[PDB]
Amino acid sequence: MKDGTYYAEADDFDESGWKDTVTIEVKNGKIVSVDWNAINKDGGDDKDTLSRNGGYKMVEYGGAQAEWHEQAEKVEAYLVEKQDPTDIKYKDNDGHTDAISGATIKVKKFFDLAQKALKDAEKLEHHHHHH
Repeated sequence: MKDGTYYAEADDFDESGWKDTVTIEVKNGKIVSVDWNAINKDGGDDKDTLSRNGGYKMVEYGGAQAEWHEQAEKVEAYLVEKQDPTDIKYKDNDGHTDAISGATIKVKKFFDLAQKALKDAEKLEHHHHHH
Protein backbone atom coordinates (compact mmCIF):
# COMPACT_ATOMS: atom_id res chain seq x y z
CA MET A 1 0.00 0.00 0.00
CA LYS A 2 1.77 3.06 -1.34
CA ASP A 3 -0.15 6.21 -0.42
CA GLY A 4 -2.42 7.21 -3.27
CA THR A 5 -6.01 6.58 -4.40
CA TYR A 6 -7.53 3.21 -5.30
CA TYR A 7 -10.97 2.89 -6.82
CA ALA A 8 -12.92 0.00 -8.27
CA GLU A 9 -16.21 0.06 -10.09
CA ALA A 10 -19.15 -2.30 -10.32
CA ASP A 11 -18.88 -4.50 -13.44
CA ASP A 12 -22.34 -3.50 -14.59
CA PHE A 13 -24.80 -0.69 -13.87
CA ASP A 14 -27.32 -1.25 -11.09
CA GLU A 15 -31.06 -0.47 -10.76
CA SER A 16 -30.73 3.34 -10.91
CA GLY A 17 -28.04 2.98 -13.60
CA TRP A 18 -25.13 3.59 -11.28
CA LYS A 19 -21.97 1.54 -11.10
CA ASP A 20 -21.25 1.79 -7.38
CA THR A 21 -17.57 2.35 -6.77
CA VAL A 22 -15.41 2.51 -3.67
CA THR A 23 -12.64 5.08 -3.60
CA ILE A 24 -9.93 4.43 -1.02
CA GLU A 25 -7.65 7.31 -0.08
CA VAL A 26 -4.44 5.93 1.36
CA LYS A 27 -2.08 8.47 2.90
CA ASN A 28 0.94 8.08 5.24
CA GLY A 29 1.04 4.41 4.15
CA LYS A 30 -2.42 3.55 5.54
CA ILE A 31 -6.10 4.36 4.85
CA VAL A 32 -7.07 7.84 6.02
CA SER A 33 -10.15 8.45 3.90
CA VAL A 34 -12.74 6.78 1.75
CA ASP A 35 -15.17 8.29 -0.73
CA TRP A 36 -18.51 7.13 -2.02
CA ASN A 37 -18.57 7.50 -5.79
CA ALA A 38 -20.52 5.90 -8.74
CA ILE A 39 -20.64 6.04 -12.56
CA ASN A 40 -23.93 6.75 -14.37
CA LYS A 41 -24.85 5.02 -17.63
CA ASP A 42 -26.83 7.81 -19.33
CA GLY A 43 -24.59 10.54 -17.91
CA GLY A 44 -21.36 8.99 -19.12
CA ASP A 45 -19.37 10.43 -16.25
CA ASP A 46 -18.65 9.57 -12.62
CA LYS A 47 -20.20 10.82 -9.33
CA ASP A 48 -17.20 13.16 -9.12
CA THR A 49 -17.97 14.82 -12.48
CA LEU A 50 -21.80 14.80 -12.17
CA SER A 51 -21.69 16.33 -8.65
CA ARG A 52 -19.32 19.09 -9.86
CA ASN A 53 -21.28 19.80 -13.06
CA GLY A 54 -24.82 19.32 -11.80
CA GLY A 55 -25.80 16.79 -14.46
CA TYR A 56 -27.00 14.09 -12.07
CA LYS A 57 -28.86 11.63 -14.31
CA MET A 58 -30.63 8.56 -12.91
CA VAL A 59 -32.05 5.81 -15.18
CA GLU A 60 -34.66 5.05 -12.51
CA TYR A 61 -36.29 7.97 -10.71
CA GLY A 62 -39.06 5.84 -9.22
CA GLY A 63 -37.09 2.97 -7.76
CA ALA A 64 -34.71 1.81 -5.06
CA GLN A 65 -31.52 3.48 -3.92
CA ALA A 66 -28.87 1.62 -5.88
CA GLU A 67 -26.42 4.39 -5.03
CA TRP A 68 -23.94 5.39 -2.40
CA HIS A 69 -25.75 8.53 -1.21
CA GLU A 70 -25.33 10.44 2.10
CA GLN A 71 -26.23 7.30 4.12
CA ALA A 72 -22.91 5.92 2.81
CA GLU A 73 -21.31 8.51 5.17
CA LYS A 74 -22.11 5.94 7.94
CA VAL A 75 -20.39 3.17 5.96
CA GLU A 76 -17.19 5.12 5.12
CA ALA A 77 -16.38 6.01 8.77
CA TYR A 78 -16.69 2.29 9.57
CA LEU A 79 -14.08 1.49 6.86
CA VAL A 80 -11.66 4.11 8.29
CA GLU A 81 -11.77 2.63 11.84
CA LYS A 82 -11.10 -0.92 10.53
CA GLN A 83 -8.34 -0.03 8.00
CA ASP A 84 -9.63 -3.23 6.43
CA PRO A 85 -11.50 -3.45 3.06
CA THR A 86 -12.22 -7.19 3.46
CA ASP A 87 -13.22 -7.44 7.15
CA ILE A 88 -17.01 -7.39 7.50
CA LYS A 89 -19.92 -9.63 8.47
CA TYR A 90 -23.38 -9.37 6.91
CA LYS A 91 -26.51 -11.16 8.06
CA ASP A 92 -29.07 -10.96 5.24
CA ASN A 93 -29.84 -12.33 1.75
CA ASP A 94 -28.09 -9.29 0.20
CA GLY A 95 -25.66 -7.70 2.62
CA HIS A 96 -27.23 -5.97 5.61
CA THR A 97 -24.84 -5.33 8.46
CA ASP A 98 -25.83 -4.40 11.99
CA ALA A 99 -22.19 -3.76 12.92
CA ILE A 100 -22.33 -0.22 11.45
CA SER A 101 -25.85 0.87 12.57
CA GLY A 102 -27.21 3.85 10.65
CA ALA A 103 -26.84 2.36 7.19
CA THR A 104 -29.90 0.27 6.37
CA ILE A 105 -28.85 -0.01 2.71
CA LYS A 106 -26.87 -3.17 1.77
CA VAL A 107 -23.19 -2.51 2.51
CA LYS A 108 -22.14 -5.63 0.49
CA LYS A 109 -21.26 -3.46 -2.54
CA PHE A 110 -18.92 -1.25 -0.45
CA PHE A 111 -16.67 -3.98 0.96
CA ASP A 112 -16.83 -5.93 -2.34
CA LEU A 113 -15.43 -3.04 -4.35
CA ALA A 114 -13.00 -2.00 -1.58
CA GLN A 115 -11.20 -5.37 -2.03
CA LYS A 116 -11.09 -4.77 -5.79
CA ALA A 117 -9.76 -1.24 -5.17
CA LEU A 118 -6.66 -2.36 -3.26
CA LYS A 119 -6.07 -5.48 -5.45
CA ASP A 120 -2.90 -4.05 -7.04
CA ALA A 121 -2.12 -1.49 -4.26
CA GLU A 122 -0.42 0.58 -7.03
CA LYS A 123 -3.61 2.03 -8.52
CA LEU A 124 -3.91 5.81 -8.95
CA GLU A 125 -7.25 7.46 -9.75
CA HIS A 126 -8.57 10.99 -9.14
CA HIS A 127 -7.02 11.86 -5.79
CA HIS A 128 -9.61 13.36 -3.48
CA HIS A 129 -9.43 15.57 -0.41
CA HIS A 130 -11.71 13.77 1.97
CA HIS A 131 -11.60 14.58 5.69
